[PDB]
Amino acid sequence: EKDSRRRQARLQKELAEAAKE
Amino acid sequence: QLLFANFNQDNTSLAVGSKSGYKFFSLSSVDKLEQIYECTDTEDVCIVERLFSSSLVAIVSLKAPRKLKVCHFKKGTEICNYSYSNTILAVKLNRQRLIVCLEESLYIHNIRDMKVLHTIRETPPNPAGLCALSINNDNCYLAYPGSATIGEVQVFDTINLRAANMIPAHDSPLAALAFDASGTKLATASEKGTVIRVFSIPEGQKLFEFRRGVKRCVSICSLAFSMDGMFLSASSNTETVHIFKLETGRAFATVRLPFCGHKNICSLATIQKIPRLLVGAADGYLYMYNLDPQEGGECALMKQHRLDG
Repeated sequence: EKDSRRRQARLQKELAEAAKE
Repeated sequence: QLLFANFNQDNTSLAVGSKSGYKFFSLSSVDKLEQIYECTDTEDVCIVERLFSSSLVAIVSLKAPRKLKVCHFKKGTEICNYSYSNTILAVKLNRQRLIVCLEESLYIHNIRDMKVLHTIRETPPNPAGLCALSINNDNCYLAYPGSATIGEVQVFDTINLRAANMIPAHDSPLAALAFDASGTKLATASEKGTVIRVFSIPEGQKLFEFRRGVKRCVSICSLAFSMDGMFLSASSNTETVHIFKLETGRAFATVRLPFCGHKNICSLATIQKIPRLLVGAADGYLYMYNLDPQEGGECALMKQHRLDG
C-alpha cells in the first residue's frame, strides 16, 4: 500500500542509528 | 528481584534484568560497579542482549515471552518487534545478524532491517536455548545442538545461510557452547561436564581437550574465551571455576567461589591492564578475580559488587 515504503525506510534508518558504535 | 545477568560481546557491558526493568553497568574500572543505564518501563525482563557498546538492545519480557523487542535504549524507543510461535529461549546478535532460538527452531534475522533471512525448522529439542554466535563478521558462524541425546554440534554459516559442518563433540548431550572472538574456535561441554573440548571452525578438528580435575560430574553453565583467545573459563553449579590456557590437559588457574550451587555467568576481561575473571552469580553479586596469565594458580578476589547497583 506504499505505506510499507516509508515505514521500511524509517525502520532501516532507526536500526542503523541504534547500531552506531 | 533479578532474573537475568549477562555480558555483551566484548565484555564492556554487564546487563542485569529484574522484575522492575533492567540496567547496564560499565566494566572499565574495579572500585565501583558503575551504572550507565536504567529502564523501568518494561516489567519482568528475562532476556537483555546489547549490540557491543551501541544503543541497540533486544529485549524479551515474561509478560510477552513469544515477542522480541528491538529498542534504542538511550532514546527509549521501540524500533520494531517480532512474535514467534513459541517462547524465546535465547537471543544472540552481532553486527550483521540477530538469531532467535526457540526450543524447536532458529530464526536468522538481518540486523540491518530485521527481516527473517532463514528459518531452521524441526531442530532437536533445545529446552535450554543452547546456542552460540560468532562476533566476527568474516567467520559468522552459528552453533547449536544437532541432537538432543548425543553431543553433536551443528555449525551454520549465517551469511551464506548454509550448513558448514556437524561436529561429534561429546557422547552425552551438550551443556555449553562458546565461540572465540575470531570465530575460528568453538569450546564445548557435555552434561557430564568432565571434558571441555575446543574445535576448529568450520573444519571441526579437535584442537584442545581439557579435564576439570576429573572427579565427579557437574552441570557446566558457562564457557567464555578471553578476547585474545589464549584463555578459556568454565563455570558450573559448583564452587570451582576452571581457567584453561590454550598453549601447546588441565586447568591453568582456578577460582574458588564463596557459594556452591548458584547458576552463574563468567567472562574473561582485561580491566586497567590486568586480566580478570568476572563472575555474575544468582546470589546477586558480581565477583572480580585477578588472573596471572604467566603463573596461573588460584586467583585472588579483587572486588565483589551488588548486581542491583
